Amino acid sequence: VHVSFYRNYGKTFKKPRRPYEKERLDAELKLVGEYGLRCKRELWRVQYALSRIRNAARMLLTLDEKDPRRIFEGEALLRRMNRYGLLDESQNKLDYVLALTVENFLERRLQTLVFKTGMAKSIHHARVLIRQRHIRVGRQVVNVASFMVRVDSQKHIDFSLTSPFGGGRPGRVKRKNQKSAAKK
Amino acid sequence: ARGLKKHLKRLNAPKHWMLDKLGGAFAPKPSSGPHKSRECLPLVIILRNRLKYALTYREVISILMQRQVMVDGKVRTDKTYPAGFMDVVTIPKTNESFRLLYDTKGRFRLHSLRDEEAKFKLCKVRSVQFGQKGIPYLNTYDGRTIRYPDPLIKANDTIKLDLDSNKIVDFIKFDVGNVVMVTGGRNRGRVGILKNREKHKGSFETVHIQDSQGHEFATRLGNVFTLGKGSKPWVSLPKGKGIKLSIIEEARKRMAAQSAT
Amino acid sequence: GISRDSMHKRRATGGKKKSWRKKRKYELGRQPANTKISSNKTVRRIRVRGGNVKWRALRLDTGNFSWGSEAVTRKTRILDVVYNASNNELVRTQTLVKSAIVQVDAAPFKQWYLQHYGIDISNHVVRKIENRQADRKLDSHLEEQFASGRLLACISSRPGQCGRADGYILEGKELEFYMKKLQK
RNA sequence: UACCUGGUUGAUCCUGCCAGUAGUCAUAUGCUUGUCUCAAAGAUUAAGCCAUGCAUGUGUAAGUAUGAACAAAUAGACUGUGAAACUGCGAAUGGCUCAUUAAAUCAGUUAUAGUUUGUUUGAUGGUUACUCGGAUAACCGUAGUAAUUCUAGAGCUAAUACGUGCACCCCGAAAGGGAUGCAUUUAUUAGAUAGCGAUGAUUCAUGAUAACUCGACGGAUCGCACGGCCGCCGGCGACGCAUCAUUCAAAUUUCUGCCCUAUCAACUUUCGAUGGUAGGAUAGUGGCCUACCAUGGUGGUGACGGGUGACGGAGAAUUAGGGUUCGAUUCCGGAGAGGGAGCCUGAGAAACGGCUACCACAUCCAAGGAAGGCAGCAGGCGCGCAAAUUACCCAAUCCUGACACGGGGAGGUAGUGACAAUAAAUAACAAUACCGGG
RNA sequence: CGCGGUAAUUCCAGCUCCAAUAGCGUAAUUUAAGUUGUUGCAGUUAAAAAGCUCGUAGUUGGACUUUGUGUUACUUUGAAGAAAUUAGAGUGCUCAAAGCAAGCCUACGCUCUGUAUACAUUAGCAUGGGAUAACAUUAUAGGA
RNA sequence: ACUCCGCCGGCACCUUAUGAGAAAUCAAAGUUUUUGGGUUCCGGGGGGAGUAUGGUCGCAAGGCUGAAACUUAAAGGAA
RNA sequence: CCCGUCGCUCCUACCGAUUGAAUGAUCCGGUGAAAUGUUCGGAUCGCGGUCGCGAGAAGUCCAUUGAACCUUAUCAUUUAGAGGAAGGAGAAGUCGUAACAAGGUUUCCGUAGGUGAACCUGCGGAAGGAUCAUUG
Ligand SMILES: [K+]
Ligand SMILES: [K+]
Ligand SMILES: [K+]
Ligand SMILES: [K+]
Ligand SMILES: [K+]
Ligand SMILES: [K+]
Ligand SMILES: [K+]
Ligand SMILES: [K+]
Ligand SMILES: [K+]
Ligand SMILES: [K+]
Ligand SMILES: [K+]
Ligand SMILES: [K+]
Ligand SMILES: [K+]
Ligand SMILES: [K+]
Ligand SMILES: [Mg+2]
Ligand SMILES: [Mg+2]
Ligand SMILES: [Mg+2]
Ligand SMILES: [Mg+2]
Ligand SMILES: [Mg+2]
Ligand SMILES: [Mg+2]
Ligand SMILES: [Mg+2]
Ligand SMILES: [Mg+2]
Ligand SMILES: [Mg+2]
Ligand SMILES: [Mg+2]
Ligand SMILES: [Mg+2]
Ligand SMILES: [Mg+2]
Ligand SMILES: [Mg+2]
Ligand SMILES: [Mg+2]
Ligand SMILES: [Mg+2]
Ligand SMILES: [Mg+2]
Ligand SMILES: [Mg+2]
Ligand SMILES: [Mg+2]
Ligand SMILES: [Mg+2]
Ligand SMILES: [Mg+2]
Ligand SMILES: [Mg+2]
Ligand SMILES: [Mg+2]
Ligand SMILES: [Mg+2]
Ligand SMILES: [Mg+2]
Ligand SMILES: [Mg+2]
Ligand SMILES: [Mg+2]
Ligand SMILES: [Mg+2]
Ligand SMILES: [Mg+2]
Ligand SMILES: [Mg+2]
Ligand SMILES: [Mg+2]
Ligand SMILES: [Mg+2]
Ligand SMILES: [Mg+2]
Ligand SMILES: [Mg+2]
Ligand SMILES: [Mg+2]
Ligand SMILES: [Mg+2]
Ligand SMILES: [Mg+2]
Ligand SMILES: [Mg+2]
Ligand SMILES: [Mg+2]
Repeated sequence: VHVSFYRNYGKTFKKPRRPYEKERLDAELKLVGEYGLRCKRELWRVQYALSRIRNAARMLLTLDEKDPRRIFEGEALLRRMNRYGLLDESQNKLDYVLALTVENFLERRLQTLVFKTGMAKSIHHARVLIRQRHIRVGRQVVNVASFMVRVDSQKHIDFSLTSPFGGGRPGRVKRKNQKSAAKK
Repeated sequence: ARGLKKHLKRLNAPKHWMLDKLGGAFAPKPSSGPHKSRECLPLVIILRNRLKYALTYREVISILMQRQVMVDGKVRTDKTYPAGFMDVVTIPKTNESFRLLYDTKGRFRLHSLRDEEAKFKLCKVRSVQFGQKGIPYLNTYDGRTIRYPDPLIKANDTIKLDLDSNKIVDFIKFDVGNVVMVTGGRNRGRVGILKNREKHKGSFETVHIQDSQGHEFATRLGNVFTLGKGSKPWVSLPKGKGIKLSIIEEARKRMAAQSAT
Repeated sequence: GISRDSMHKRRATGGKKKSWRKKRKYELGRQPANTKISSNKTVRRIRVRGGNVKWRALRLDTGNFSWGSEAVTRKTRILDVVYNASNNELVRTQTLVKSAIVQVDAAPFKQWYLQHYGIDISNHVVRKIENRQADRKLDSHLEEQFASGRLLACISSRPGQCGRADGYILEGKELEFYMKKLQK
């Protein structure tokens, strides 16, 4: 026996059933270019995650509203959606979970929030800043564009202390240019 | 197999030990002793996983080989010694003394005791019969044998055992109206008042227990352990006092704690 | 070797059982003792499961026999096997097995009878002997065979298991049953 | 995501299949490949064959030291450490594999009032002895053989080795005598009632009595500490024997449940098939086996037989629901160690990193013999569509031994690794030129 | 399905474009399949009613009994039930697949820190219900 | 015997769709995605083929039972 | 549009004398290693008073378990076969014209006989007919 054999792992996306549907290809490319995604895989995993959330809500809604499992897990699901900024305190019902869309999840990405908070010039500029270790969520540097920000953490997005844009020393391009200028 | 198995695979260990599945291929194989291997807590788990005194398997051996740990008043040096329900664990250097009791979620809890309360324990009587020379004796569910017991003691009763004199100080008859704890099954760790006894000839006897909050649950006679006469237990219980809360109620407390804490 | 397993047997329906494992040591048998009456006593010690001991008697000549009605047990010599309910061939081979009918020497019981009742078949002593003679009754069939010096007895032990040949004196309707089997 | 599209006609509506579409902890192969995390890996064909190395040994204050051993000391038995060797224990776990096996294994559920169980834990063991005897290892020195943990003879000496041994009833001139621990075997007897225990249920637990056995039983053992009484008494431990309970388990066992096939309809029973009685054997139940007796037992609710590229289950893939397919492999159960069979030791094995034989393969030989078992780890050959290093380590997990310390190819670490899975670069911005829109 | 017989959108190439993208192509099984149909398919003519009737097992069987210690199925609740996996609660491994951790303040520490819960055919065990349904039973009452 | 009204049972026919169906057509072939009264037999693209083989029945002719390899992108129904 | 024989090539399967062959399994029988139990045996060793007591190897005897080999028989799987013979495939073979129109003899089913070939004929049946129709 190897202990490592007991480590779990799973899949995070499914490919479309119809690969060459022109309507779908048009809608997906619009979301990919709007949010600066790397490929269709990034959009497919968000759809995969959304399907899981909606499926959980549908099962709960099919039970009696007095069912203890309906009450307990329903509150947990609503609490989870509120903590990430998907739902509002005025939408505290499982029926509002079924009304969520892919755009709601893509708007909570770190890449989207870095752009819509003014830190970046374009959605594609935010992508490079995140992966280049210029952003931090609170005290922690985050270099994953797919990081899903929480409502309690959205106000702490700032430049990293080690970045040239956050108080750190200038990068190696300016430093070399300064060195060359000094040599003159 | 051609004989006795000496290994316990980690995933086959009892769940109430709460061992991490990636911590290794093996779990401590409980030694033979007063308690069954599935209803015990080996000293290695207690010293390393519960109390954190030892950081590794090796350090538990060092602690025990210095004769610093006692179970039921006697020093124990076996790492996998099966300490079980109602056992008293004492560590003189740290001046600590615990009683192994189940929490309401069915897991062993090291309930800190006072020096006065650490001088006895409760045992459940298994049977009473005549031994050699017609001398009556009783044996318990913790492997103990007591000769010349009180003639009033019968099977399923509870006896108060003094760990110094090693004698029966007092006993409780098994009857409806006493406070009992569940020691096995789904309701393990729950405390209530024995309300009814349903006997079925040739089959297991069912006992209906009612919680202090009116919640009623059933179980088998073999999983019941009388704690006191009437409604007051003879031993100190943990904070929950055997009250099992619903997940909704438990979530309510957690939410309130974050608001205050 | 000898095995007590059921794998070689036919099923209750009659079909055969295909072998799926080899013979186990924990299901073995052993050769019969075939204990015989002989003055050259021989009992061999057999180590059995658990480290325990069995005594296998190959030859025996004396036994511990009990007179039930009199509640007296005496060691006496075994003279002859006369009847065997399982196999008449065990009679002419003089094999000692449980429930075999044998003839034992009557001398040890005659001595007790004379010492107890003062009869053949000291002031305080004669006081009790006559007292015990009031309730003295001896079966006619049982007394008739004291003249010949032999008593019919039944072996109640298992010589191949315990190494001994103990029994009891036949009497009552059991004696009548067997003496009718011998009346030829 | 509870979905369909192309193809029969001159055209139409159908039936209907072919083809397309998507997945697979699903294998192989092709081309391509920067980074992070995670991770399967000679199952499928051959349970085919294997060079070499390694995978099981083990020492506490506490069984046995006179190494002609070391160290430190200086008329004493020994009493600092200790190789070797005897003794004790372990090697029946683990690891590997899936060949055989279709009410069998196995699963849930039972039973043992039908048994055994080293160890742990608890309890329990009667009113020459100031300490017995003979051996043997290491050692020592004569050796044999081509040769092996192949082997012979001689001289020594130990024990927790081996063999020994202090250790109420009956008779009765009420003296005296017999029996009188525990266990063993048989018989008689009590075990009530509604002094006298338990169960749904036992002539059960257990008691008394008569005898029985040629009973591995009832300590000829070791460490530490020294004290208290005037030679006596005495502490805390170690190891060991026996009994019951307990624990760790096994064995057997109740009920229900398994794929395809009737071009398998009858099967079983002289030589056990089904049952009965009495025995034998077994740890114990039982046709498990023997003698005798009876003629039963199973079957379209599929017996019996055949097929399986069939180990069973937990589970895996896909799934609106129902379902279909898969399940060699890390957890549980079973089974096997080239094929059969047999067996010793032991608490536990029908053991194979134990033995004996046959058969099949195959190694060494001085040709007289001798030694063999990778479906452990790595590695090699072969087979194939198909699968990695003859690496490091006991640090973690845990197991084992006389043991806090030794050992562990179990296990872990690294190497190989596009089986599979996760995150995620290959550019961003501004100004010009060019091109649009509002 | 078809393309190629001298003006090839289909072959061999260049260019351009498309899909997925550190991946993609090719060679048992699930889906599609209501083309195996219990849910849920067909049998006048498309593949498919036995020539006809009888008949045992099997399967299926009218209505009626209280409304205003006969035996079972069924239903309700409960007990017992390995873990891992699945679902799921808690938790910012930087995210994630995961893991079973952690959190709190700054003392010689604390939160008794956490390591929930559901699901789990069929058979078996035990309570409540008695409609529906099965078997058994009834007039010389061996009746109460 | 004939005439008129009606009831039950039978062989059929005619009109019609509020029905069904791919339609032809059907008062059942209706009461079916709003899918479930009971039960037997039987089909699963076209061929190979009702052929080979085994069994069984028959005097025989043959009957009953009944494959596979392989081949093929249609064959077929109504209009 | 279309049917079959015949002729040519290839592919798959079938029948088939050979008392075919090979491989594997099983039954019965024969022989039978080893072990164990038993019987006898007493090399040798020890302990007592040149006789006793105890232990005991080789070997031997009977029985049990029983590998293994060798028969006959059966089954399973694979495979050769002269010759016979079926089906299918293969742009553009020979002979006719049977099926489609009333297909030029309406077609078809069962059965029987016959003919180079499709087919023809006899008997009974069907319309899926080329007639839903004569109270004339
Ligand atoms: K076993
Ligand atoms: K051992
Ligand atoms: K079972
Ligand atoms: K099964
Ligand atoms: K038995
Ligand atoms: K019998
Ligand atoms: K042993
Ligand atoms: K280790
Ligand atoms: K150790
Ligand atoms: K449906
Ligand atoms: K009419
Ligand atoms: K014609
Ligand atoms: K015609
Ligand atoms: K003709
Ligand atoms: Mg094992
Ligand atoms: Mg019971
Ligand atoms: Mg579907
Ligand atoms: Mg066309
Ligand atoms: Mg297809
Ligand atoms: Mg880097
Ligand atoms: Mg040794
Ligand atoms: Mg079979
Ligand atoms: Mg069964
Ligand atoms: Mg008794
Ligand atoms: Mg018997
Ligand atoms: Mg017999
Ligand atoms: Mg299978
Ligand atoms: Mg197999
Ligand atoms: Mg498996
Ligand atoms: Mg296999
Ligand atoms: Mg493997
Ligand atoms: Mg296994
Ligand atoms: Mg084995
Ligand atoms: Mg092999
Ligand atoms: Mg073996
Ligand atoms: Mg090996
Ligand atoms: Mg082994
Ligand atoms: Mg591979
Ligand atoms: Mg590049
Ligand atoms: Mg061109
Ligand atoms: Mg194309
Ligand atoms: Mg189909
Ligand atoms: Mg159909
Ligand atoms: Mg037709
Ligand atoms: Mg038709
Ligand atoms: Mg009815
Ligand atoms: Mg009409
Ligand atoms: Mg229908
Ligand atoms: Mg067909
Ligand atoms: Mg014509
Ligand atoms: Mg003509
Ligand atoms: Mg014509």
